Amino acid sequence: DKLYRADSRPPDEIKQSGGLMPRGQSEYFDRGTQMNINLYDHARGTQTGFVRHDDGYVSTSISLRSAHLVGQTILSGHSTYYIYVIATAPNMFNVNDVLGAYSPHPDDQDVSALGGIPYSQIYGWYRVHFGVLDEQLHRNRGYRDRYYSNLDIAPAADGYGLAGFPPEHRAWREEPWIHHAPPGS
Amino acid sequence: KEMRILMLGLDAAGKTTILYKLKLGQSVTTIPTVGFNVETVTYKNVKFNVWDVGGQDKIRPLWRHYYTGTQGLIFVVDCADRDRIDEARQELHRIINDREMRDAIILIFANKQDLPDAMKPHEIQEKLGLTRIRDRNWYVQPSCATSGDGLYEGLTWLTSNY
Ligand SMILES: NC(=O)c1ccc[n+]([C@@H]2O[C@H](COP(=O)([O-])OP(=O)(O)OC[C@H]3O[C@@H](n4cnc5c(N)ncnc54)[C@H](O)[C@@H]3O)[C@@H](O)[C@H]2O)c1
Ligand SMILES: Nc1nc2c(ncn2[C@@H]2O[C@H](COP(=O)(O)OP(=O)(O)OP(=O)(O)O)[C@@H](O)[C@H]2O)c(=O)[nH]1
Ligand SMILES: [Mg+2]
Ligand code: NA
Repeated sequence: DKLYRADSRPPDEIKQSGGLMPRGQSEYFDRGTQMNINLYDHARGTQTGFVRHDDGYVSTSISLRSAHLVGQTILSGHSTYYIYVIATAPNMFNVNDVLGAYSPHPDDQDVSALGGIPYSQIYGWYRVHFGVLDEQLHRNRGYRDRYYSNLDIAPAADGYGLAGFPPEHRAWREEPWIHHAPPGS
Repeated sequence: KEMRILMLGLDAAGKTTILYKLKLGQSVTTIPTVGFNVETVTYKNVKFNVWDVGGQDKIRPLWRHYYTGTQGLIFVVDCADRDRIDEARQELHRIINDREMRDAIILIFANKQDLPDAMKPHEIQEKLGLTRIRDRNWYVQPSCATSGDGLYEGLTWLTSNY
């Protein structure tokens, strides 16, 4: 099956970046900062509500309709943007399944890729112009189906250890996160 | 002929360096891998599909979700890192005892042989308990990923031995 990510960067820029990379990756090469791979921080974002510069995850949607709704919210100011169609692989996590009822913004319905999404994993893309999907999918000639056809997103059980709730958060005293609790939580 | 390769090991072992030394011929500056990298490399008429999966402790539970279809395991060890060789042993044996990995041959890169304190292959073989592995072929290949020494010999072993 496929995932969908709205993004304002064109396909040529994505290709030259090696794919859809997390913000934290640029931060690391730019100033040594270690990427934040706490799924809760990614979902919560910054105090002010924005995406963290050290984020180690890249967000995707589970439907084309959801990705388009995101594009018409987040990317409303771009007269052109793209929806990237993406195969499933085990660095992907369903945020609401991993954070459970503690997911801070469950309406996001986010499936997030830890460490980003290589170009070979991108099946193709839809161009969106003034908010309209008028064009057929453009296929990525760099896509490699055999890499991904046999792989799935990670199951939530193997995501629990990455939930990364803050140390005093009550989730760490409950199933399932208690089995990954840091000391004292 | 094609070979699906899973490259595993602890963080800082040299996996991503190996992948890019093989694919680009060059030594790259890396970032710790938290998801995966994947490239396809052609050598002595074999297409090697090599998966470089992140080795930090928190993301080791994800390793098994890559096991499917794997024909060779490349396990990379930092031979200067005596403090973690035993943890490396425990992670290796956890991999090879998964049912989906039963028929994968195992190449050990005994990496960072350039470093002064470096454990040599005899020592690595013994500290990894490899002679308890009796159901498939394995081999310890000394390497320095940064200089590329040992890598194509490892790849040769994989072809010869599958
Ligand atoms: N983008 C989606 O399709 C998507 C899918 C599901 C949920 N969400 C939700 O939407 C909100 C925002 O997510 P988002 O993923 O758009 O934010 P984001 O920061 O990743 O993307 C916003 C824009 O920033 C730029 N950008 C992103 N990563 C970059 C990088 N590594 N280098 C340079 N520029 C980069 C691009 O122009 C991109 O469109 C979050 O709440 C998330 O849960 C988004
Ligand atoms: N001295 C020496 N350093 C090496 C050698 N191979 C890799 N390194 C270095 O060791 C560090 C870690 O290398 P990586 O390739 O990122 O290791 P990694 O196994 O991919 O780590 P994870 O992505 O966390 O799983 C880097 O500084 C490399 O330059 C080697 O043969 N000799
Ligand atoms: Mg790496
Ligand atoms: Na898949």
